[PDB]
Amino acid sequence: DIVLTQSPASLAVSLGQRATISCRASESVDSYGNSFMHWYQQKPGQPPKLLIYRASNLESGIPARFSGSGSRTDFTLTINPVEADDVATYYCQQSNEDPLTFGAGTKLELKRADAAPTVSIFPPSSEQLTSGGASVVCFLNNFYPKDINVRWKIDGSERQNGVLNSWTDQDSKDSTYSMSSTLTLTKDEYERHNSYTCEATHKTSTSPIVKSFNRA
Amino acid sequence: QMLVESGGDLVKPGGSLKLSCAASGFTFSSYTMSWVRQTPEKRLEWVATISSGGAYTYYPDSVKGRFTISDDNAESTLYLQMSSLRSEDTAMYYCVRRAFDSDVGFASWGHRTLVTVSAAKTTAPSVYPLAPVCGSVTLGCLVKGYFPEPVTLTWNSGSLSSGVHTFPAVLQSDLYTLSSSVTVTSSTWPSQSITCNVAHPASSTKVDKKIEPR
Amino acid sequence: YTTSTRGDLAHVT
Repeated sequence: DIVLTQSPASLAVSLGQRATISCRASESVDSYGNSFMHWYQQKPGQPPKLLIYRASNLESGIPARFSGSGSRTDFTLTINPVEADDVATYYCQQSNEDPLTFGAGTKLELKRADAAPTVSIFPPSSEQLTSGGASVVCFLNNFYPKDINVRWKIDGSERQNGVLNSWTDQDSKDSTYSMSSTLTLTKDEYERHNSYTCEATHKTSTSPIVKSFNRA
Repeated sequence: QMLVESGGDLVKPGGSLKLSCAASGFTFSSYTMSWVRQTPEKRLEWVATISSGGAYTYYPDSVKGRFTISDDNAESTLYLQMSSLRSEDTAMYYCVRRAFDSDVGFASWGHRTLVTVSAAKTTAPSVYPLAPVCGSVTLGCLVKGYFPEPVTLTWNSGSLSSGVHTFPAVLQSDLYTLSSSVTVTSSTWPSQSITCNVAHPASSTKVDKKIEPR
Repeated sequence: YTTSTRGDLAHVT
């Protein structure tokens, strides 16, 4: 089979500058002088969107920012300049040989300005306590970069076990990220202690954003 | 263009499942069609292709002999018969219009239908209202312990789209957990009703938890 | 030709 190897698994570029994504094929994707390589743009919750067909042909409706070039085995997708709504995962695909194969994809993220997280701690729901469980949620909304740190503190202690995290995809408008840290415990252990803390260490501030509550 | 695929469901390994795709707005009979899926790892994989008349069918070796792409040009519907299902078949199946005269790649995709191939049983989710230290106000919703995916979490029936961050479900040993934060103004809550809503199709669950202050 | 003879559109005549 023909394997498609895409350069930059992920690429971070500033708004207003160009991006270059490569796609190398293990075998020629050419036939009859035409290159059967295709480029797609996939945003979260939506199916791939055709940007360029046959290496260099711009699909109608697609802004001129996008352009394609290459032949035989080496291909390139160029976004110039990169706009805020361009954040997505780009895939290359060959249709020269059966079976048709796709590249692993290249996630494009915008180098937006630094922004501190908006931490919000949420104690266990009364309804959840009836089930014998106790999850303390902590939302860290709108921040950049993606790399952040959450350290849970139960009665001053740094609880390491039972933390289920989840990051959202970079927002298409403000170019920020959001994170949810969840410390899951049993109701018995939850009632054993009193103070629950959710600390957020980020590059925007030396002092971590502490958010806690006294159980009552 | 306008491809609505259906039939996605949780099936046991080695089982069978058939997918459908309603094509409307164009002359379906003249177009070559295809099925393309996307694994949980976000990997795009071509599944099958069938000619306008249905005489020519193409399938990758990992799918050939188990999957069968066919179509009904009378009612304009594309089909995908899946048999001897494997764990690797777990993916989002997109109905794609392949071509007419030229190879223009995959120009029109459907919104997809999720097919989950697992031995785990269907478990209904537990929706929990997340009042802040209820006392701009941020609120939250906890959908814990459910299988399989997905769930449709919405705020105020969709009328509340501002400041909503619905986080990706994380798998905690055969059971997913999804969260969502809605950030509104102090004059909007608890003054107005903000209802933490959820819906799980696999279990026929439809829970509406109202965010009540603490 | 805008279609390949080794692909999934080889029937496309």
